[PDB]
Amino acid sequence: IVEGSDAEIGMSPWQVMLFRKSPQELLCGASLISDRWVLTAAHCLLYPPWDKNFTENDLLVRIGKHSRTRYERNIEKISMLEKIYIHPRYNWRENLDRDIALMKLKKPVAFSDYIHPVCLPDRETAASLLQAGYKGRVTGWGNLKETGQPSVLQVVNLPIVERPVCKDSTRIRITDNMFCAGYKPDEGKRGDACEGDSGGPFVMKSPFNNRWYQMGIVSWGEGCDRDGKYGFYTHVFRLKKWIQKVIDQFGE
Amino acid sequence: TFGSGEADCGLRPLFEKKSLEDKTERELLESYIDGR
Amino acid sequence: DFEEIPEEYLQ
Ligand SMILES: NC(=[NH2+])c1ccc2nc(C(O)(O)c3nc4ccc(C(N)=[NH2+])cc4[nH]3)[nH]c2c1
Ligand code: NA
Ligand SMILES: [Zn+2]
Ligand SMILES: [Zn+2]
Ligand SMILES: [Zn+2]
Repeated sequence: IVEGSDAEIGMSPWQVMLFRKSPQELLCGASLISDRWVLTAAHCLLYPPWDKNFTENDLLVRIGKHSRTRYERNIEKISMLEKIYIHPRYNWRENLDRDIALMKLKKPVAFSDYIHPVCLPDRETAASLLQAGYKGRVTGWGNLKETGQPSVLQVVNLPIVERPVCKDSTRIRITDNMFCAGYKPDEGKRGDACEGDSGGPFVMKSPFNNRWYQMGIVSWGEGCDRDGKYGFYTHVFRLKKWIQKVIDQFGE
Repeated sequence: TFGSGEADCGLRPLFEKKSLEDKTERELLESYIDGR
Repeated sequence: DFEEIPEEYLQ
């Protein structure tokens, strides 16, 4: 995260860490949506252009963290994966369209003050909160600058941007399964996700029922915090039926 | 898990559950043209 | 950079 501050303990209890076994390195961010399901970005797992194709056995999931490099004994839980499911129409060839994936954990995890799932939005929440100008929050243990890694989880709150503007900032074709967020060069504020923060959540706090809903997943960007550019996020709600389907087809 | 989450989802043990706010949630709620 | 984690999580 660039131009974001350190998070507070138990501020994002649903933030998960995909960790590679060998070498032991941070891979991406992810979120806890139930006690057995984690939601992340598909390209954190499969991206043929760079020979990336991870399997169950190659990852670990660490929940309850704050620090990036320490094994926070008695505070974090480390789970294994039982199955990874990538959206069947994820487009890695052209624009990372439907960049979403679900991982089922071997055993359910227990919640604590540091581990808690986030809510997935419903048509009415999605429609009232995804408006331009509304802010969301992103978190992760990714780079602090494009070219510089944090010790603690970082957080940044960014405004959602009007689709025409998102479009007029890139040569990539934007679909309805993505939205972009960030401050205009003109708004005197900065922030963005960066490498290492992919797969993590963009969430909003419903002013109706005080709950936090995950509206987007960190998907892609052109660099990290460049002016005139933005970060693109997968539109969780537009792909929710897919979610529901794997969950009530493969478990809960 | 599904719609509006899981039941007990989105309410943080240290904040919402204790009626405590984190230092920047105000910004967010203030951007939805203010909340409360 | 990361700290060793309990062997039991690799297997
Ligand atoms: N080594 C890895 N585990 C890794 C995984 C995914 C990556 N994806 C990229 C990227 O380089 O494709 C990339 N993912 C991005 C996510 C957000 C933003 C942003 N909002 N600035 C930019 C991004 N760039 N590099 C990556 C490295
Ligand atoms: Na920008
Ligand atoms: Zn990425
Ligand atoms: Zn990048
Ligand atoms: Zn609870």
